[PDB]
Amino acid sequence: SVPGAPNRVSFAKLREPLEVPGLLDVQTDSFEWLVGSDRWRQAAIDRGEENPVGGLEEVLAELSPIEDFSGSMSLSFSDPRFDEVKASVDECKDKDMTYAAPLFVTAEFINNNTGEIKSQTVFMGDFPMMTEKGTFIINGTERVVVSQLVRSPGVYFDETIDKSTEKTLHSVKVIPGRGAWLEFDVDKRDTVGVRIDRKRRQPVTVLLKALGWTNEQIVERFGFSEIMMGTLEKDTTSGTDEALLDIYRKLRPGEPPTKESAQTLLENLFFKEKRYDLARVGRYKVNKKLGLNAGKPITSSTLTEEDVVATIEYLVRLHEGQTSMTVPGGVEVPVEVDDIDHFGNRRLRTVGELIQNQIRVGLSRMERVVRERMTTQDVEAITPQTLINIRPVVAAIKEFFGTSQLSQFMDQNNPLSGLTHKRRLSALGPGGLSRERAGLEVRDVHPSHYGRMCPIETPEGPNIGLIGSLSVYARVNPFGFIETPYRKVENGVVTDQIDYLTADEEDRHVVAQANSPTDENGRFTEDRVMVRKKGGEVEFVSADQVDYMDVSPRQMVSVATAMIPFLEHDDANRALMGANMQRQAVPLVRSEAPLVGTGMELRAAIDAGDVVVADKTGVIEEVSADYITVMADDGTRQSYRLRKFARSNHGTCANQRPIVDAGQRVEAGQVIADGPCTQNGEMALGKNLLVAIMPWEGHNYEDAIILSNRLVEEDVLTSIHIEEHEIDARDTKLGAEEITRDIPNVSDEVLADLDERGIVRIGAEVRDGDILVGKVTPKEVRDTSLKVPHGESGKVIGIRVFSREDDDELPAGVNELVRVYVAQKRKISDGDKLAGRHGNKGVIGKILPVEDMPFLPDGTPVDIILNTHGVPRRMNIGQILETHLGWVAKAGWNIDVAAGVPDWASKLPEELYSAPADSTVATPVFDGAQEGELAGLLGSTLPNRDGEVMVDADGKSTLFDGRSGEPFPYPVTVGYMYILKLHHLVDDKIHARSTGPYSMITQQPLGGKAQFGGQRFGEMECWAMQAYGAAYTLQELLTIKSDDTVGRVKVYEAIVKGENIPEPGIPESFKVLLKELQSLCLNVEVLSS
Amino acid sequence: EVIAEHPVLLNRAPTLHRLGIQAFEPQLVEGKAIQLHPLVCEAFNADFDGDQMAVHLPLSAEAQAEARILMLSSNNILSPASGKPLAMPRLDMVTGLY
Amino acid sequence: CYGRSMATGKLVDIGEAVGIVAAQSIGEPGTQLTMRTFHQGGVTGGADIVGGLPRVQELFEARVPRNKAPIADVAGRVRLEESDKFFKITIVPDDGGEEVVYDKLSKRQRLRVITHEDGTEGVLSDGDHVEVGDQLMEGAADPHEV
Amino acid sequence: ADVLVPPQKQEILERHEAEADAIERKYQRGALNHTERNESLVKIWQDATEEVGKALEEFYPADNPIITIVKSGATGNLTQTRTLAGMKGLVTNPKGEFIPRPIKSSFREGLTVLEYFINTHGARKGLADTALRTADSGYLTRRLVD
Amino acid sequence: FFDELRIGLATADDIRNWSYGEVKKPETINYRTLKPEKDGLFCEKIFGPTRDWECYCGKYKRVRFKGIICERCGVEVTRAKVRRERMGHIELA
Amino acid sequence: AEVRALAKDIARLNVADNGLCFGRLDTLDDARLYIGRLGIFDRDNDFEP
Amino acid sequence: VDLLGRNKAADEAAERERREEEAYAAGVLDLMVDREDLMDDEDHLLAQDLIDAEELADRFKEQDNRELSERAAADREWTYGHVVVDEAQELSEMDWRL
Amino acid sequence: TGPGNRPLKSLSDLLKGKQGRFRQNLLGKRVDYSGRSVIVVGPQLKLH
Ligand SMILES: [Mg+2]
Ligand SMILES: [Zn+2]
Repeated sequence: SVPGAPNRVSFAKLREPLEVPGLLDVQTDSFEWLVGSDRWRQAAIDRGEENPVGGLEEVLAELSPIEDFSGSMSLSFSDPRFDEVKASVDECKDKDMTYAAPLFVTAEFINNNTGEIKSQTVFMGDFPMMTEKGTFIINGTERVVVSQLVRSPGVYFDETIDKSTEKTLHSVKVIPGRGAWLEFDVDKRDTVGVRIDRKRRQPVTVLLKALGWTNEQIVERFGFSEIMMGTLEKDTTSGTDEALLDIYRKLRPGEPPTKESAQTLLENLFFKEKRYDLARVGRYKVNKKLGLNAGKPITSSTLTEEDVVATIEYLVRLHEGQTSMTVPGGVEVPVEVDDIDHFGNRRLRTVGELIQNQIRVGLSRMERVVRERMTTQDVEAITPQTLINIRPVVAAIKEFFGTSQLSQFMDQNNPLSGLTHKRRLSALGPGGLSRERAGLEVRDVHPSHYGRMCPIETPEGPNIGLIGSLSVYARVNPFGFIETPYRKVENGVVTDQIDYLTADEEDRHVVAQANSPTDENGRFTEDRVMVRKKGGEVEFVSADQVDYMDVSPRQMVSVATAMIPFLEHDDANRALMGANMQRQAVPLVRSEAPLVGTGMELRAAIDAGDVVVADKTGVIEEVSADYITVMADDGTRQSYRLRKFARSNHGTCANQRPIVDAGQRVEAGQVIADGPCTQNGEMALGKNLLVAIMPWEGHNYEDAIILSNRLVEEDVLTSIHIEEHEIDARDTKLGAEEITRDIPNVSDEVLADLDERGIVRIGAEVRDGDILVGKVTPKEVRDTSLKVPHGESGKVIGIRVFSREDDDELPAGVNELVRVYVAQKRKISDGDKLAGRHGNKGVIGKILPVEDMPFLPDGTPVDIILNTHGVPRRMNIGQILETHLGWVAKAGWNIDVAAGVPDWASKLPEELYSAPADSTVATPVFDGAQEGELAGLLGSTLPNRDGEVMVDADGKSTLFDGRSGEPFPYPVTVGYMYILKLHHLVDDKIHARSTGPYSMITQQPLGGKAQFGGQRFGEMECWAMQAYGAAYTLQELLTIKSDDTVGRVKVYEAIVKGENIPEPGIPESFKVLLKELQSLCLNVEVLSS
Repeated sequence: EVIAEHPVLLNRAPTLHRLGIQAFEPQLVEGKAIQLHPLVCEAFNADFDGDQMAVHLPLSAEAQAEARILMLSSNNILSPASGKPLAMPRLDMVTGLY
Repeated sequence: CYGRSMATGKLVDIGEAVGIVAAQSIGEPGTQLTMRTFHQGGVTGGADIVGGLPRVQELFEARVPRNKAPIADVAGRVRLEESDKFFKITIVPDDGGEEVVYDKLSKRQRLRVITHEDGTEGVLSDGDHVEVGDQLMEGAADPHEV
Repeated sequence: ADVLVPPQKQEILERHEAEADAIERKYQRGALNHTERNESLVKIWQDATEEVGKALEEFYPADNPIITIVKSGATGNLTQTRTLAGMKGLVTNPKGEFIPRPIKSSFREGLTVLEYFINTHGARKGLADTALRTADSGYLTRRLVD
Repeated sequence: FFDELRIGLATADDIRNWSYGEVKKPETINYRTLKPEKDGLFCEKIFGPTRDWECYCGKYKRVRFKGIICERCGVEVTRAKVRRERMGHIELA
Repeated sequence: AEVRALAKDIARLNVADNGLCFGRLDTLDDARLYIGRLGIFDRDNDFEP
Repeated sequence: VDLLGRNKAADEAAERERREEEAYAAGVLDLMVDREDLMDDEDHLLAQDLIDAEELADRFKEQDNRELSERAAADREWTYGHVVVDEAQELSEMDWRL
Repeated sequence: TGPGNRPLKSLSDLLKGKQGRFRQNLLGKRVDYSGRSVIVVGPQLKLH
């Protein structure tokens, strides 16, 4: 679909009926719903939704009206309006501003005592806006609000084994959007009890009577089960008033009751909308279950007596072991337990909904203050502006984007990292779950995840299973349930109609696999088909027993997983490792698209938003390293600013380079500038290297990697890293901090680079301890200059200075602020971690000279050597498949079709019959190059410059030993593999300490590389030292090196003075204990024996 | 001059047995990765796929003697649990000899 | 008494902390043993044989076995009776003069098996000869009885 | 070229498939319970996996590098070789039960979509299982050290 | 080095011997310039210099007086923060 | 998984060892159906019960 | 039994035993390596992320598993799923109440 | 109790409480003269 994409021949044999949707639509559509954008309104009104209502409109309608006790005063809100954004994205990121737009709402005040109306526009604050990239710019930084998985409101039934009697017991809980919980259960003694708002358990009949039920009505509705009759006959309460009084006592202990509040307490607690509601999603769920309020649309959001009675009846029927239940007048429904892990129950709070909830809290605070201050002002002159307090709402919005877990720094390590961050599904966070809740259980892969959450992607750290990634084809319901598309199938012929099914909908049908052999019109050729059944059970069924089919084999995978070639040949563990490692590859100075890859790099790169795409068709007018000018055919002129050597949140380079020249004609949507990790508009996370699979002198033992010096000489794996150093000058109790070129008691040479302001000049080389900006402070002055930390160096590439004298919005107390950016080129070196896309990872153990590497018969040295022993035992043989195909891509192929096409090539599309050298190919994850096709292509490779083929049909070549010169006795597998430079460089993992700062809380050495701390000497290390019998070393570690200050300094002086280290003894912490013992009149004495 | 014949203790957490800490003679090397002998990896349960290791410096004469005598890697070839050899050929070495 | 040191291959030296060495040697391979299920709910997994780490925990804590097997207090000849779900075993001591009875042995636990070299004597049965401390029922003997 | 597939892998499977069919047949007549039917299928497919492994071991030449590494004691097992070039075999539900449908495909051939999805379950389960086992190991080790 | 450690029950004479002086004044520190009281819980002459090298009267403030007793205070100003390790006694009627 | 499955099978067989067969049923078609604590099938005869 | 009721005493000793076991389990968890000090090639799940001190302490308790025929017969307050009464005419009214 | 609802400290609590020496911390110390770095295969090195 991309007008100007590079050609990449594909091995796919299936035809896609549906193209991948906007990958980051989950963010943009949600936010457009929040602000009620015109696009969202048009999209929603076309779906069938009548009179769409936005998030802001929803919360404002919920808020209004605001009225007093007498109902004389009223205040209403309407028409939320957004003005133009205050500053551009670039300016927002330059001046540490927030990308926000003013918000205006019309507030109308009504005074029934006179009937006069007063409408007025009220400024509600600067609402932060979402960029087209799906990010929020707060205080100059880029942030992503991750979607949150939460158990949707509804009614949930479960059965658990009693830990006392081992008995199975049934329970149900009603989970509302807001308000008191309501739980029912059957205990180990077959007594039905109810817990209202998590209080003490009491018989359910008490609540039934509290709702106005009489004994006759209870015995009529119930009585099908003897346990309910037993509970009723064994209840010491009779009458609605009696039950209401008992509930009052068990909810509000001690305080006097009254008939006035007896009914009111329950009515407010569960039935009045201003205190309890099911949020229009709990209402829908509770209607679908229990068969209540069927047919007619959702009209009210609150609970009803019918819901409570139906829940009780359902619980009792489930306990009795029944499977079908029918409420009087309702639709018959199944009786079953509810799986809380099923995406039919778990829903997704999108960014818009989280922001809406925070706005709701702020509006509640505003409602409280308005309710307070209407009484304290003259009703004959009050206006909407005097009543309104906008400090709480703006405070709530400002706090959500600050100290909140869901709003997180954007993962700007590379474009794919940010793209996967936006499509992240986080189960934790406010309201998600806590440390005390499910561990092993909630982290499992559930059958309902298919096509909705990727089963492979998950962060390596403590959040395995708790954080997932949205599938490529999935989308969110208005209720927040994740749908996925399927093709209709009728009479055994696959139909072209596509339906977005939710997990609950999907469980009711039979779905066939994407790779179903079908005729031209879609009729299944096989009499039997592989399908997924209701309970996630895979089965083989008749071709006429299928209702739906997967749109594509990529249905179940996400972007990074979809970017792994030959994924089906790799075990799930290594696939997960490769998917996660793709997310942390550092951009290189030169980008290079994979020689062998998937058909996903281009779309992922374009959707990530780090490539500049022409807004509309036009002719390139002027191209520079900084900006691109396009003269559109419509007459308008566009100018795109390019980011050059900009620092990412993680410290990587975000340089953008144009890929067009003046006078070129560009179609709308065409890529005109590449991002950090793209070549011509597609992912270029790594480099294609010539690899030989063999053990080599033990330098690649235990997953170590051997690199050719070419990768250092030609800057193949070189990267640019930018670090930021910040320093502020403030007020004090003794004066203020001053910045100047003058620093006391320092040499003239250490401040040579400093300019008139005392700031290091741009382009200056700075290393460990060099002064960046000189700052002098009151204790006759004291030096407090900023300096380069230990082991850091680079070139000064930028300075940003903010001052209070220039009306810069620095925080209170700060008078000035300076940021200095230092850039460094890092070559590839021993200890840096390299990895492929198949989970094969290792640190560089040796970088051999060019003439030491094994070299091909034509003299070409291999770039990397990988050990043979790593592959077979890890079931990541896909890395081998790639290695072969990567060769066939580097050297073109030509299938001989003289006497007809060969049998192995009968499936290859004709476009794959031949290709030139340095060609790029695409092999989708579950539909691509087959083993036989690849085997034939290996034998169909073109000759080299000299007219001979080096890699034979087996994929192996004879390699000469660069050191001894003799040919290796056996042929070795040689190919081209795409490898990544991961962000785990040894340059920022080496840490050492002889002496340094100490924690004043315990006097022990600090902990951390940035704190110049020491290594942990754990208790198990103490055990290991004890087993050696090394008493002296253990004592030295425990006493001198950690705790003893006097011994510490004594040993330091002894070492620097060249005398044998003294004997530790009589520890201070032992002297304190001895003196405490003496304080208790205990004559503690040390005996010489 | 000062690093010669001065043992250093290499350790890798978690330390599940005494052979998780071993004394070695240092050699100054270019680069910033610690070069570990292939045979002792089994004792450390270490693989060169990103693993890190900590280094401690004995200072006193008694500590240095303990490291040089009790804890030196060449003196701990046999595992204490069963007496079987531990610093013995592995992986590439086994296939090469085979 | 401790004897040859495994690490050095020579006689253990005075002062060596053999206790920590033994503790580490026994604990380090614990991860290879089978363990109780990590699932939060469900039935007790100890009903089926789980004789891995839980068995070691039971042994080192001297706790009574779940499938306790009574041991013979006296050597003699065994006479056995059976019922619907209980056995009634008795030992008549050859040198003794009093019958020693085991009256409440559930049938859900099997009898001991001999597996003689060539006689293939199989399961314990009436008329067999039992020594002191022999297991009468197939299971785990209680350390306190021993 | 050197990841060889035994030619007797297509026959064995179909033979066992017939047996599987028979089991389902007896289940349709009510001669089998669901859990017992799954147990029978699991046993049959375990036998099939063992047969495929034996065939793979027989077929491979002695000098093949893949089998050479395993037979020399360097790395891996014949189980991994079977999973690579034979058949993956049975996989477990998230609740630990075996799925009666085996993964008849091998990573050499490439797994289908549903086979891969069902395989992911135990793959993710192991990540938490390995972390959990260390807790029990450390508990026992600390008791022994004390 | 030592091989054994024993705790006995101290007689009044032993408690007296451990002490450097009586803590007679039930006050911790004054308010004006927060100077500890004489014979108080923080007395200079019993426990030593308040923090380091300063007697109560202040006429001895020089680091050289390692082995000098201030005549009026009687304070034996000494290094090693003796007041953290020197202890007193209280005679009770 | 395999260890627990095998242990469950062994425990089930041990439990069934006592009183394996409850009885027999003669079908009007003159067939025979043996009822007991375990399902035993002839794997060599199409798993006939 | 129902007329007199239970004295509702406090089981201080068992509670203290549970507290001590939980403290020991928490100490065991604290004995493991923390995330900050990990030397592994990549971050991974730790035992402390999945199990709490109370769960680990309970994991090592005896957790008796008596049979139902034993569990119910020893519990005066057990509610049975079904009751069969042979020669039922002989039961007194109080037996029927029970 | 006096100021605030907190009991007055006593000497015996210095011995009983987790403060002091008798009750262990069960946590590792951080030690000087220590370092940490990535490891690579030194095939040329001798065993010591
Ligand atoms: Mg590792
Ligand atoms: Zn004085």
